[PDB]
Amino acid sequence: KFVFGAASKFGTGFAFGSGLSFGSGFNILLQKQEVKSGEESEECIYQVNAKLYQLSNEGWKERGVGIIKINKSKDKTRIVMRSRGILKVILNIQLVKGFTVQKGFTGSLQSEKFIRLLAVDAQYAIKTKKETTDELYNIIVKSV
Amino acid sequence: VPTFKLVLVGDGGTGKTTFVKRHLTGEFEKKYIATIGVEVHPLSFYTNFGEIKFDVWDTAGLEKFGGLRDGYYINAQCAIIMFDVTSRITYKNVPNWHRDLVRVCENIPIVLCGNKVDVKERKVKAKTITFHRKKNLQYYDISAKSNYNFEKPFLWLARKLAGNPQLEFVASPALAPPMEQATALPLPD
Amino acid sequence: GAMEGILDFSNDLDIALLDQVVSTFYQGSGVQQKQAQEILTKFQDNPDAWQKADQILQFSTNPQSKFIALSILDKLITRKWKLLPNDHRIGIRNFVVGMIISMCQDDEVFKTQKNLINKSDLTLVQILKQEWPQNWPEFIPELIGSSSSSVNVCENNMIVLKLLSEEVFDFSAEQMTQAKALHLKNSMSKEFEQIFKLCFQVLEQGSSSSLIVATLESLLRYLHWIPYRYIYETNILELLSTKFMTSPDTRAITLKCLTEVSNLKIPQDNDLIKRQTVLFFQNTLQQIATSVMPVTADLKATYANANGNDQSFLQDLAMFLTTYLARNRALLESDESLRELLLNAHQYLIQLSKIEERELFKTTLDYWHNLVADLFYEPLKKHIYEEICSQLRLVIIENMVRPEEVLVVENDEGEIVREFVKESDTIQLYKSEREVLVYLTHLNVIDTEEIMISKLARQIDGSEWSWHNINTLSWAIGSISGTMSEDTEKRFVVTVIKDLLDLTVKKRGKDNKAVVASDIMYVVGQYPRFLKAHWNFLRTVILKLFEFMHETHEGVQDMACDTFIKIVQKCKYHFVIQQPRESEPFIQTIIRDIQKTTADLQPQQVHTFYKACGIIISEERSVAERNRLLSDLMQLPNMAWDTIVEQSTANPTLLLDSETVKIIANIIKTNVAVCTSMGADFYPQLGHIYYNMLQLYRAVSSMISAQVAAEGLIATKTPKVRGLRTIKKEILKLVETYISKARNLDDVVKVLVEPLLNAVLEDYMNNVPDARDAEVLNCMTTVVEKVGHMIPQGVILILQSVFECTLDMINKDFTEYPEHRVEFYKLLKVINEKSFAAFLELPPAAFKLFVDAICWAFKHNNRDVEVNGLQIALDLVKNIERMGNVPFANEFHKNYFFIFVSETFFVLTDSDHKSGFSKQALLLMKLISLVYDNKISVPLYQEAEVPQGTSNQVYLSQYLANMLSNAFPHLTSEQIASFLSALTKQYKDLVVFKGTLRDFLVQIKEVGGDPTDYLFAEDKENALMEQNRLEREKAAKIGG
Ligand SMILES: Nc1nc2c(ncn2[C@@H]2O[C@H](COP(=O)(O)OP(=O)(O)OP(=O)(O)O)[C@@H](O)[C@H]2O)c(=O)[nH]1
Ligand SMILES: [Mg+2]
Repeated sequence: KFVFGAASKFGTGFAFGSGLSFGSGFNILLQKQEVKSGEESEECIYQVNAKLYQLSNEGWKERGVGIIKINKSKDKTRIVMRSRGILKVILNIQLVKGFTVQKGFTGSLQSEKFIRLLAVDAQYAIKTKKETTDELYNIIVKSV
Repeated sequence: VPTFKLVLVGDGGTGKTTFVKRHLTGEFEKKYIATIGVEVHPLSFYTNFGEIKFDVWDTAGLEKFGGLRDGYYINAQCAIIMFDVTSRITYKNVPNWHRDLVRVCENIPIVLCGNKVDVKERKVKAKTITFHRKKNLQYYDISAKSNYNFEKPFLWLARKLAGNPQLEFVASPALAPPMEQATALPLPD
Repeated sequence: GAMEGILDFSNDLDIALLDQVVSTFYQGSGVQQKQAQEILTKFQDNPDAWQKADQILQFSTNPQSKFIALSILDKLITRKWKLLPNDHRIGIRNFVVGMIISMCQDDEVFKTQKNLINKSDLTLVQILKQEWPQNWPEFIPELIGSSSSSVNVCENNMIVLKLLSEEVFDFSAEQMTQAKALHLKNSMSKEFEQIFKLCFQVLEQGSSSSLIVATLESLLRYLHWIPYRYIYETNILELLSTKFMTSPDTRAITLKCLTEVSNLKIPQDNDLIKRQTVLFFQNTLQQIATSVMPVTADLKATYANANGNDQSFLQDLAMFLTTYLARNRALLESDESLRELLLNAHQYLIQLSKIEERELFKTTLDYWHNLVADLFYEPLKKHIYEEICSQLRLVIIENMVRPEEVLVVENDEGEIVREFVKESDTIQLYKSEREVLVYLTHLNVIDTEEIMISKLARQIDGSEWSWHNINTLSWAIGSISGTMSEDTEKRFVVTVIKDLLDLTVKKRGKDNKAVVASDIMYVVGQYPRFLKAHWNFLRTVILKLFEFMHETHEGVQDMACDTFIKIVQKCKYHFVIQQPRESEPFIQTIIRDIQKTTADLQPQQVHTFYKACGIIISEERSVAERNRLLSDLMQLPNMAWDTIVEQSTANPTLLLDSETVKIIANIIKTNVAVCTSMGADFYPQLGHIYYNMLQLYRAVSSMISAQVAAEGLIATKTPKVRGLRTIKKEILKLVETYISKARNLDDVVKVLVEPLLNAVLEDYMNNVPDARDAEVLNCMTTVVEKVGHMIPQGVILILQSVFECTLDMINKDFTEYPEHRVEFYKLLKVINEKSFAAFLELPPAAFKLFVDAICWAFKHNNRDVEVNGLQIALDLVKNIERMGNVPFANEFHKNYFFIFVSETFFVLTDSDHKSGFSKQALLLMKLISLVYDNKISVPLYQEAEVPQGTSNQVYLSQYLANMLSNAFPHLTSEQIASFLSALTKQYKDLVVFKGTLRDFLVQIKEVGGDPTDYLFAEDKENALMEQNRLEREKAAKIGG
C-alpha cells in the first residue's frame, strides 16, 4: 500500500542434465450451415427497442440493449428480449396470473421512459420515448 | 458442438476483462481490478452454422501478474490483441504481444482491437494504427463502454473458424420459461 | 487438495503429479482449472524450480509440462544466468541443444510438437544472448554444420536463425542495453556470410516445401538489416520473383520478402541496381498474371469467396504493389517499354480497391492519395494515368462512407435511425476519401461532374436507386465543394438540388424521407459559397430546415439544427443585413418565430438553435443593435427565468420539485449555448441574470443543507439533492463559459469575481465531502487561468478554501472522488503557473502538504492525475530556480531537492509507471542540472553529513549511489558508479540521457550487467570520428 505523508521506502537502508540422455548436446546428431429455430411458434404482438437493467441486491446493473417482444402462443403469453448484434436471450418470462409490473423509476430523470418488474432467476427494469413505454405497459398489463 | 479456445492479450488497463464482462453479463465494469494470470470464461452464441463456443482465456497484461505468460497460448485456435487508443504505450506494445502469441500459435486468426474509442481526447490516431496490415490481422476500433463494434471481433473470428464468410449471428433459441427501496437508487449509465 | 504437492520442494518432484496438474489446467475447467493455474504459477516462480527442469524435460510425458519447464529456464537465463557456475551454464546449453535435436530427429514429434520445438529454440536463443559469441564462438558453424544430418534439423535451424535475427535486430531496443544490442548485431553481421551460404543453398537445391518456407521466413527477417549486396549481387532476386512466386506454397512469404526487398537501402546512382528493381517487379507481376490471376479478375468477388489464404494473399499483393510503387513508380514512368508494366500494376490496384474490406481499402487509399497528390503537383505526368484516375473516380465515389455530419443511418431491421454513436473510424475514412476525391477532381473537373450528374440521373430513373447509392453519391457531391469555379458550381448545385427534391416527391414514407432529407442537408451545408450568392435560395434552405425540425424523425431534427449552425457559421452576414425585397434582417424574423420553429425540438436541440442565433447576432457590429438582438433572443428564457426566480424566492420548496429543476437547468443551458457562440458579447445577458443567479446558487446551497441535516450523508444520493446540485453545476458552467471567453477583464475582476467567490468558496469548504461539486474546482481553474494575475489575493483565498479540504478527500487511496482528484491537480497546476506567489504565502506546514500532494500525484496509475503531478513538479522546480539565490529558494532545496530526486527515481524504476517515462526523465534532468550547472547556492547536506567543503556534485552522486545501492543490492558498485557517471554527463541531451535510463532499467532486472554499457554514447561518438577520419583519407587517396 501507499501512504500519503510517507517518504517512499525506495532506497531506505537500515549438475544440470548430467545423468541424462540429451545431455549429450550436438553429439546426439466442423461447422456446417444449419437452421436454428427461434423456438417461437407464437406471434409477436408488440416490439420495441429497449434497454434492460437488473438488480439482485447494491445495485442496478446494465444487462442488454435490444428488441423486447411480447409473444402470443397461438393458444399463454411470454416476454422475449434479445441483445442487439450478438442476439443472445437476455429476457424470457411467461406471463402468469398475479404478475406485478409497475410504471416509473424515480431515481432517474428519464424515469417516465421506465418500467419495472419481478422475475425468476430478482428484478428487472426496462427503458424505452414515453409513448412507447406506456404501450409496452398496457400491452403487458392486458395479459393474465 | 465444437469449442474454440480464444486468447485475449494486451497491456493492463486496456479493457480486456471489461470487454469479456460486457459480453458475459451485459454490465459495464467501471473499476480496474487487474487480472492475475488468466481467467477462463465459456462464451457462446448462435449462427446459421449453429452454436459457436469460445473458451475465452482472459490474460493479465501487467508484467508482475503475468503468471504462465505465453504458456497460456498453447492450443489457442484464435486470439484478440487489445490496446487503448487513449494510451500510446499500449499500442507501442502491440508487436510484443503479437510476437509472443505467434511464436506459440503459428497460423491462427487474430483480431487487433483498439478500445475506448468513446473517449474524446484520443491519443493513438487512426493513421498510426498500421501494425495489423503486414501481419494479416483484422483491426477494429471498439468501445466496451458504448458497445461500438463490440460484436465484430467475434463475428470475424467465427467466420474464419467456420471457413465461411456466409456466417452471421442468428437468434439464440428462446425455450419455455421455468421494490420501493430500489426506485431511488442511481443508475450506472 | 493434492495438486499443491508439486510446491513441496523438500521431497523429490513427482513428475506424474506435475503432468496431472498441468492437464487439469489445460484440459480441465471451472474451479479445478483455476486452482491448478494458481499452483502452476507458484511452481514456475519458485526460484529453485529450474533445478527440476532437466528431469521434467527428459522424462515428462506431457508436452505442456515441458513448455512450463522451458519458461522456468527462460526466467533463469534472462535474469540470473551469470550467477551460475560454468558447470551449470555448459550443462544447460548442451541439454537444450540435445533435446532440440532429438525432437527434430523424431518425425512424429517434429510433425506434432511444433509449439514445443519452437519454445526450445527460443530458449536456445535466450542462451545465445548470454553466451554467444564470446563463450560459444563455434556455435554458428556447428549449427550450420548440423543442417546436413537431416531435412528436419536443417528446417529447424532456419527457425533458430530466424529467432536469433528477431531478438537481435527487431526486439532488442529496450530489452537489452544499447551496447549489448550493438555487440550482438556486430556478431551476427560478422557471421552472416555463412548464414546466407546455407540459406541460399536450400533456396536453389531444396525439395521440401516446409523447409523452403522456413528458409524464406528467415530471409524475411534478414532483409530488415542485411547489406544490399546480398539481395542485388546474387541471383536471389530472380529466384524470388520467378520460381518462388510460381509454386503455390511459397507464394505468400515470397511476396512479403519482395515487399521488404522494395524497402532496402539502395544506391540511388547505380543504374544496374535501378534496372534490377525494375526486373524483379516485372518478374513478379508476370508470374501473378500467368499463375495466379489476370488483371481483369474480379478481386472483389474472389476476396468475398475467401477460399484458402486468398484474402491474405490479396492483402499482401496490395501491400507489395503499394510499397514498391510509392518508392519506385518513377523508375517505370518514362521508358515506353515500361508503360504497360506501370499501368498493369495500377490496374491490379484498381481491382484490389473494389474489395469489400475496410482495412485493405485504407491500405490502397493511402497509396492513391500519394499518387494523385503527386499528379496535382506535377501535372505533366497527368496523362500517363488518365485512365487509372478516371476508374478511381468511380471507385471512390461508389465507396464514400458517412460524414460525421450525417446523423441518419440504417439499423438492423431495415429502418432508418438516428445514429447511436459517433464513429471515429468512419469519420477519418470519409476525410481521407474526400482529399483523394478533391485531388481527382482537380485532375479533371469536367469528368467528375459528368460522372456525378450521370449517377444521379440513374438515381431519378430508378435504375440504380437505393439508400446506399443515393447516400454515397450525395456524400461524394458534398465532399468536392471548392473544386469548381463559382460559375460551374452554380450550375452543378442547381441540378443536384432539383434532382434531390425530385427524389423527395417520388420516394415517400418515413424511411425514404429521412434518407433524402439527410442528403439534401448534407449538400446544402457544404456549399456555403453558393448559398451566399443566392439569398432567396439561402432563405429557402433555412425555411426547409425549419420544416425538417418538425419531422418526427429525430435524426432529421438533430441534423437540421446542426446544418443550421453549419450554414450560419459561414453565412451569418446574410442574416444581419436587410436583403433587397425584405422588410427586416432575417435574424429578427428568426427570433420572432422561435417558439413555433422549435416547438417540436428537444431541449438539447432547442439549445443548438439558440446557439446558431447567437452566431448570427455576434455578426452585428453596432453594440446597441447587438445588445438589443440578444435581449430579444433571450426573451423566452428570460421570461421563464424571471417567473421562476420570483416564485422560488417566495417559496424555496419549489426547488425540490424535479419539474422546477428541469426548467432551471434548461434556462441555464440555453444561456450556456448562446454564450458559447457569443463569448465576449454575451456579457449584457450575463449581467442581466447575474445577481438573481448567484442568489439562486446560495438558496439551492441551503436547500441542500436542509436535506443534509434532516437525513444525514445518504441525503446526497436522493433525486432531490441531485436535482439541487445540478442547478449549481449548471450555474458554474455558465460562469466558466463566459470567463473563459471574456475580453473585458476589468469587468470580470471588478464586477463578477467577488460575488462569485463569495457565493461559492465557503459553501464548498464547509459542505460534507460528498456534497462538494468538482465543478467548483473546474470553475476556479478558469478564474485563475483568465484573470489570476489581476487578483493575487483572490487566488490566495481560492487556494485556502479548497486545498486542504479537497486534499483530505483524495489522500487515502487512489480511487475515491476521481472527478475531484482530476480537477484538484488541474487547479494546482494553473495556480503554480499563473500565480506562484500563492504557494510562497502558505505557512510552511501547508507548503509541505503541497509537495506531498505532488509526490502522491506521481504514484497514481491514473495517467490524467499522473501527468499533471510530474508537470507540477517541473514547474515548481522551474519556479524555484527563477527566484535565484534567496532564502525561500535555498530552504526549498535543502528541504525538498532530494525528495523530488528519489521520488522520480522510484516511479522511473519500479515497473508500475512506464507511461510517465519521458516526463520523469525531463524532471530528473532538470534536478541534475540544478547541481551540475551550479544553480543551487547552498549546500544540499547538513554539516554532519560530509567532509567540510564537499561539493554538491560529489554529494549528489554519493547520495544517489547509496540510494541505488539500497534499492537494487544485486548491482555492483561499478555499475552504479558508471550509470551516474553517464547521467551526470548526459543531462543536457534528452535522447542520450533517456537511452541511459533505458539501459539502467534493463540492468536492474538481471544479475551481472556490464558497467561499461553506460559508455555507449561516448564510444559511439569516438567510433564516428574514426569513421570520418577514414572517410577523409579515402578521399585524399582517391585524388592524390
Ligand atoms: N472509457 C472507457 N473505459 C473503459 C472501456 N473499457 C474498459 N474501460 C476501463 O478500463 C479500466 C481497465 O479495465 P480492465 O478490463 O479491468 O483492464 P484489463 O485489460 O483487464 O487489464 P489487466 O487485467 O490488468 O490486464 C476499467 O476502469 C474500465 O472500466 C471503454 O470502452 N471505454
Ligand atoms: Mg483483466
